[PDB]
Amino acid sequence: IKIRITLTSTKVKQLENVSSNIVKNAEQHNLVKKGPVRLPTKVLKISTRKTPNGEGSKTWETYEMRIHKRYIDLEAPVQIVKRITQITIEPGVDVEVVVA
Amino acid sequence: LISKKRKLVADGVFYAELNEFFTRELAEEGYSGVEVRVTPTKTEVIIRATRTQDVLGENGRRINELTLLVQKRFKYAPGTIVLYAERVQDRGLSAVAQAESMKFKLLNGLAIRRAAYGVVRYVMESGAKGCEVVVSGKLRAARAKAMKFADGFLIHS
Amino acid sequence: RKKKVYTTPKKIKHKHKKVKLAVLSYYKVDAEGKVTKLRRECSNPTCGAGVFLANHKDRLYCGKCHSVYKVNA
Amino acid sequence: ENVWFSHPRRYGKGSRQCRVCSSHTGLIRKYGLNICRQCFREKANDIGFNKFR
Amino acid sequence: MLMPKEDRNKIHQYLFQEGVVVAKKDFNQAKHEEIDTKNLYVIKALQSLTSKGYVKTQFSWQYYYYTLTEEGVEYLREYLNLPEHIVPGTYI
RNA sequence: ACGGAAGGGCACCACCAGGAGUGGAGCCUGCGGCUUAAUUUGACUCAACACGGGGAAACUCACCAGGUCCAGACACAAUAAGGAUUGACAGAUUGAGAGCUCUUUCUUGAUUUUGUGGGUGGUGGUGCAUGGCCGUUCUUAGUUGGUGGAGUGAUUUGUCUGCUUAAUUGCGAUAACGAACGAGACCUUAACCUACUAAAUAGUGGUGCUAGCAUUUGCUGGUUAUCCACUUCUUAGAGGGACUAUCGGUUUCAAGCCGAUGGAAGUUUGAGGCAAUAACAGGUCUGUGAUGCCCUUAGACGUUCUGGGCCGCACGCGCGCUACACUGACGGAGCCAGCGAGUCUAACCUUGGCCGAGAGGUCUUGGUAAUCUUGUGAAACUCCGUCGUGCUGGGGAUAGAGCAUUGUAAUUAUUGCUCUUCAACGAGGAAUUCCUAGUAAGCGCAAGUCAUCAGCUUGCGUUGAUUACGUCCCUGCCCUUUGUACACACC
Ligand SMILES: [Mg+2]
Ligand SMILES: [Mg+2]
Ligand SMILES: [Mg+2]
Ligand SMILES: [Mg+2]
Ligand SMILES: [Mg+2]
Ligand SMILES: [Mg+2]
Ligand SMILES: [Mg+2]
Ligand SMILES: [Mg+2]
Ligand SMILES: [Mg+2]
Ligand SMILES: [Mg+2]
Ligand SMILES: [Mg+2]
Ligand SMILES: [Mg+2]
Ligand SMILES: [Mg+2]
Ligand SMILES: [Mg+2]
Ligand SMILES: [Mg+2]
Ligand SMILES: [Mg+2]
Ligand SMILES: [Mg+2]
Ligand SMILES: [Mg+2]
Ligand SMILES: [Mg+2]
Ligand SMILES: [Mg+2]
Ligand SMILES: [Mg+2]
Ligand SMILES: [Mg+2]
Ligand SMILES: [Mg+2]
Ligand SMILES: [Mg+2]
Ligand SMILES: [Mg+2]
Ligand SMILES: [Mg+2]
Ligand SMILES: [Mg+2]
Ligand SMILES: [Mg+2]
Ligand SMILES: [Zn+2]
Ligand SMILES: [Zn+2]
Repeated sequence: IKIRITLTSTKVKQLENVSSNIVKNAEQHNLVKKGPVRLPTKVLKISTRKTPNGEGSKTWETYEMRIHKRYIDLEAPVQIVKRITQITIEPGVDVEVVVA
Repeated sequence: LISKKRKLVADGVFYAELNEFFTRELAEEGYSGVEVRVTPTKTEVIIRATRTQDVLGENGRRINELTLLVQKRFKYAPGTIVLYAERVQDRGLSAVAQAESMKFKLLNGLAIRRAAYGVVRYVMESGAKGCEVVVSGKLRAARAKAMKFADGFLIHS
Repeated sequence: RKKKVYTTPKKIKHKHKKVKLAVLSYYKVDAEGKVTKLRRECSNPTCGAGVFLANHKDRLYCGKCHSVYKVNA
Repeated sequence: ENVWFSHPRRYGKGSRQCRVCSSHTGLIRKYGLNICRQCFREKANDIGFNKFR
Repeated sequence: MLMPKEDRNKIHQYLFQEGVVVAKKDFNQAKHEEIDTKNLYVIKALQSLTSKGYVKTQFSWQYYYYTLTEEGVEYLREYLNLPEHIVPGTYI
């Protein structure tokens, strides 16, 4: 049935809580799976002058957004799949499931 | 069908625009911030404020019109967006609530020192470890100069 | 801003006010008492015999099919 | 009239503007956010940007 | 500002139906979302409404959130010739 | 506060010993001045001058010559459905199928127009009326209450003689005790883990099928539905790890410092982020629908359309790019990175195939991205050769002609390509900048701005030196003592 679930958040511990509760659900239902593949986090850098105006010493500022991405592949019936998507959601965490 | 990077920065921009809209509109209700939770079947927006009765209005009229405004601007479908309001924990521990309180006091005509000392007293009595209130601008003078009121201890680093 | 001279011709010249004549829309009428028609009207089915064309000179100008009718009697 | 806004704005600094300040100069067109840099420095901690190094 | 009666009535009836309205601060846009009226006509109709106490406004990142009051809803009611307690944007 | 006063200690925005240099030449770009219809403008020691994220064709744009529109809400009054008012084919007019305006009549019908009041808008002025932000004084270690003590008092002590520290860091001394801020702690990042969790979106090995050489086992490879196993490399998550550990010296023998061994790592491990009190009448109303006051507000400084200009050049400065050649230029082969970006109601990064000398064009393809572009097969570099000390095949400005791309539009060449032209420059005077280890320096690469345009910046990695490990001589910083006719404080 071969679903993938990807989790593409910024909050690492919320993300890991979601991954953890999902995998323990998987093993209590006895579902084989490829474990949490932790993709390389990607750092949206933005470099700007601190100043609005032009004068001053040329001081710069690198703001960063860390995006942490994980995914898990499951083999399971669609009933457990749909209730899985019904459960295991958090604030500040974007999830998407995909079949095949 | 959008990149995850652009998805998340658009989420942040959505949060920021909502925050500025609410702090422009609900200044007089004690708007002390907001949260957003995406979900299947909907996205929900949890306002945290003080005057929940005024944010609600009669029969939720204001919640209704604000929900519809958000829907109309961010082009959500009717029902895909939900708003909840919540009586915020720890009113004294809100940097913005006390700020807007100072704003309304000074605008109704209270004095600078009376207002700031009342605020810092309320904060430190509300279980805070320290506070610091600064008032810059024109104070009884053409020349501008700052006042700094404090209590407890703060850190800066 | 030093000063403005308007070296252009000082020709504040904004247009008419849709010049207000007396009553208008004369078709014509007989004595006792039949009606007659001036202002030859359009040829378009979109104009249901309610609009007048114009006749400036050498041309007839329309009002509902507001410009699409041109062949001169 | 048909000449009020005729000049194209399919590109250039006149096509873009800040989504906050209606400014043409100082844009961050990166990641499709389109904010003047001053307003960005204001709204960054809201957007989810932070300083670490 | 001058504008056609049917356009103003489109604005006013949409406003009575929805309770509120939004108009991106884009003059010369020529096409408002949810209303085929000109964006300028939307903005200026609501402006003339605001100045006589009926509707109220916020700019908020170049978007002109407009929302109406009780004076506004009764004025629109008698304007559109609608019954007492027909419907506001206040249903549960 | 200052001192061409003392004492102690610090800094490569200071010196020493050196390295690369800049200033010398051509060009780019900013500023001044000059010129001009305008050449918009802010900023002038460090703390202005590749800064305004300012790499301006139009827009940007604020400037110049001109032309439209009104977006003058709302209230009152006036006119007024025998018509308030709006719009308009064609022509004249106009750069202009702008009725702008005029000719001529058609169209519309209460929304309007005029006046008054009152607003609105403004990249108009004031940054010396302000907020916020930023920079600097100030990258240094300094700052302040409470309660006691001294003093008539301003004020002082605490907050220190000494020693030590990057550090009011600490040992300690002690009319002060006990605290707070700052520093430190902290957060991020880079380095270690053959210990844990796993992973065809990262790999490795084996086994299947298969190409070639050897054949005698083997060697190099290919292989998506061949599966099997593993996670050393790679990713992350949770943790561990270094605390100057151990030893020897040295110090009242305390804080601590030096050396050696071990260790991935022993200059607070390295680099940064945050970063005090008090201030500058620093910068900014040209970022703000942040803004007070003044100005202007319908032939407007509003807004918008066309065309110019911001590039304008007798000269003077600043940041830089190219080089002045053999440690080299050129032609071939070899051939190795990392940080990162990328299409939706769009049209992005583009592989592959074909055409074209070239730029580039075209037919398809992958990718919303550890998956595809991309092993970004980068450059300097190495090996072979040509040249041969000749302003020379160094150098490649300045010109001419043509071909392509972006874009509505390139004419004061946007850029790219081809050919030809082949100038100064022969290592840079007075002066002066940066720098102590994977650092300088060389080398290019991604992103930012971006339709196109990098000689700039923000970061990245490749190659990788010399010379200190110290001093207070110059320039300045801190602490103390001292003197002072200084207090907008030695200008
Ligand atoms: Mg040194
Ligand atoms: Mg020297
Ligand atoms: Mg050089
Ligand atoms: Mg300095
Ligand atoms: Mg123009
Ligand atoms: Mg221009
Ligand atoms: Mg100032
Ligand atoms: Mg200021
Ligand atoms: Mg005392
Ligand atoms: Mg006493
Ligand atoms: Mg005391
Ligand atoms: Mg094989
Ligand atoms: Mg020892
Ligand atoms: Mg550190
Ligand atoms: Mg400002
Ligand atoms: Mg203007
Ligand atoms: Mg310029
Ligand atoms: Mg500079
Ligand atoms: Mg070579
Ligand atoms: Mg790579
Ligand atoms: Mg040459
Ligand atoms: Mg570029
Ligand atoms: Mg250009
Ligand atoms: Mg630049
Ligand atoms: Mg110097
Ligand atoms: Mg003396
Ligand atoms: Mg004096
Ligand atoms: Mg003197
Ligand atoms: Zn007709
Ligand atoms: Zn903005």
